Amino acid sequence: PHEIYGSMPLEQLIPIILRQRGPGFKFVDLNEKELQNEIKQLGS
Amino acid sequence: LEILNECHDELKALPLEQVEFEKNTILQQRSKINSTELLDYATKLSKFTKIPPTFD
Amino acid sequence: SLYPPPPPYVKFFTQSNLEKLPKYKEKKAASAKEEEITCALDYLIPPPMPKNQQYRAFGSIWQENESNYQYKIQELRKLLKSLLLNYLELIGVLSINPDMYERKVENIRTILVNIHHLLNEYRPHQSRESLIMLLEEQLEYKRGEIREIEQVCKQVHDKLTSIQDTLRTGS
Amino acid sequence: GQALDAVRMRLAQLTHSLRRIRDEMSKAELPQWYTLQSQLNVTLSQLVSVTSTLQHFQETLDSTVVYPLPKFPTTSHESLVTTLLRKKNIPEVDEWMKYVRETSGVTTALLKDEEIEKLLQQDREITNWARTTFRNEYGKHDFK
Amino acid sequence: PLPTRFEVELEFIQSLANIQYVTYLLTQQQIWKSPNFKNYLKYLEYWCNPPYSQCIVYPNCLFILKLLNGFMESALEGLDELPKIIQLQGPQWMNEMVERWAN
Amino acid sequence: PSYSPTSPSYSPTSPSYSPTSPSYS
Amino acid sequence: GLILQRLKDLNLTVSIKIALMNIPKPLNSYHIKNGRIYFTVPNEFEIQLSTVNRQSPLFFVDLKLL
Amino acid sequence: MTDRLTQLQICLDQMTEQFCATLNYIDKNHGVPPEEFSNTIDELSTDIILKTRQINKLIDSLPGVDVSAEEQLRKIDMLQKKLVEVEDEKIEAIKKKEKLLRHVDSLIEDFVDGIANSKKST
Repeated sequence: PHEIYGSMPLEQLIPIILRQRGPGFKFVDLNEKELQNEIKQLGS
Repeated sequence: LEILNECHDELKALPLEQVEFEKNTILQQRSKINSTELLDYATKLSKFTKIPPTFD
Repeated sequence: SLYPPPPPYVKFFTQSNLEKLPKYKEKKAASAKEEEITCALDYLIPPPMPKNQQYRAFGSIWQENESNYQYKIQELRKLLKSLLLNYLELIGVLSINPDMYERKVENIRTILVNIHHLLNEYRPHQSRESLIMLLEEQLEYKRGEIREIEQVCKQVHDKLTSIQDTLRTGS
Repeated sequence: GQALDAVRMRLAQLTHSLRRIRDEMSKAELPQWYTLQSQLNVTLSQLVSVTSTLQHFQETLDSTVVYPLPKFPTTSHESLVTTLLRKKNIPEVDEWMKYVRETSGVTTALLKDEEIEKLLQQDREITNWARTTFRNEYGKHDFK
Repeated sequence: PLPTRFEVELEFIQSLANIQYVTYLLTQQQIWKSPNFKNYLKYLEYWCNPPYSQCIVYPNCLFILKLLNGFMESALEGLDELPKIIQLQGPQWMNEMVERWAN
Repeated sequence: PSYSPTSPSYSPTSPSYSPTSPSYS
Repeated sequence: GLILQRLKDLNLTVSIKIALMNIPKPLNSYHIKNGRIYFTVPNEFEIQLSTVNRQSPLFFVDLKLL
Repeated sequence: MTDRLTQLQICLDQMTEQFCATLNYIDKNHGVPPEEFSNTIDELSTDIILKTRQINKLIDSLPGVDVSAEEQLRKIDMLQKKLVEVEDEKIEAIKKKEKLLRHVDSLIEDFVDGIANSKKST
């Protein structure tokens, strides 16, 4: 599953992140502290 | 700094963990299945999958 | 009709039968401690493999580290030479007394047929050997990929060292 | 050919009206109710005219025999030919027809002169009586 | 002699690969409406493992039934699109079958 | 002249309902 | 899942790009975070910017009023 | 690339077709001038001989044609073994390549921060 994510270039990853986060939320609005936050919840 | 940055980018482009899971999956998939059944099935599909040149 | 009807037992198994299958198989196993169809739930029990390990269909029968061949080579060379010799003798027959030519024709075919029988026994011996030619092609491809990866990162490291020397000289 | 030509032009304008009502319904915003009523009535009366004209020239349509062109290649256009030359209803219309036969009790291949014929005669008369009754009711009150 | 249930179920599975057979089966209302047929379809899923998979003649139906499996949560509707979609997606589905088996 | 032609409204995706039954000999 | 190192590379690119240009003294207050650069002029505004490529120029991302 | 087996089958089909064509020419031409007929038949016989020699040079060149398949089977097994170790070695190679690339990313970041706070120091 991760081999798709880890093999696509960022030029195609950006639209994927944009569609995952929905309209309005830019690809850069994500916070690193917030990022490690949801990483912590998903790791549980 | 620029040129070493593209060197870093191109090195990162060539793959880490994903390749080793894929190699793992290959190894247990190969170990699980015996070659006898695979060769028998290949021989039995050789007639169907391969279109002979004389089949009008 | 053009399309044969669905199998009959297909219609016997509802959702209730599926959900009651566990207790049914438990009861069947407890009681047990060609299968007769005494209950409608018998078919969900996996069918047993035939003891003969054989299956018949349309008049035809069906049933380790990969997971004197010189005699066969010389036999095929002498058979080819004899086939050429018999072709020459048969065309000579056509030349002089063609009326009985067929008397040899099928004979030659038999040799061809015997070459085809050798080339049939030779298949379970070539078909698996396809996996071998595949072996070296992916092996050499991965070696090429690997070698170009240490080459490119060594030439990057060399560039980095050259830059380090250049900046040290400018100090 | 004249009857089929008239059939063609009228069917073409009906299809044009259908395309119209389609591309004014496909908009994300619904127009005013009145425009929808006007389009509905125009297209629906046009469908009535289609039905009536199809009814008028049944003989010309029946006399015509369908045959593929010698120049038309069937080897490459057999799918297109089989798209046009097959004519069965949608299944939801045939099952609706079967449900209508079952609901009405009507079936039309064994009927003979016994009870159903006396019922058939006893139906004519209600229609005529109702028509006469409503004519009398209309005449009773002066509507002018 | 009377064939065993092995033979008839295997022949049904291999005949499921035909697009015409699938279109005909989905044409009738009671075949999809009856839960018995889909229950049998889910029962047939256990042939994707050996040694049963060694007895198959056409591996394409292996995905088709699985595709038919998807049909229970995708809806009948889509019956018309079945031939076009199978013709269009034949390449990648054959490729994934080859990846599942040939590798 | 002709104000506008009709848009192509072909429906090849239509599955058709041709009854097939006399196949057995 | 590469998002962390992509954002770090974006921050580095933004930092080098703003090092390329001589920022004004009133704009000396800048912050780098999450592939974004923040310029907060007090009682005036807070502008958040980013870039897609090292050669590509900066583009507007977000703005807040003070 | 084309498999040695498929080439051998193409060669024996071409040989059969050549014999059929030669005998058809003989059957439909016996009676054409004798000199032209003899020259054409000499060409056909040279073709027969050459086809025979590609047949001979292809049937003795199947790779391992004189090698018993069981040593084919140990060599294959040890090939997958040494393969397992070679992707293992590639897994240490790529992990230490990533480690040096991360060390390179850290010194880049430190140097960039030094540049930034130096040129904003004055």
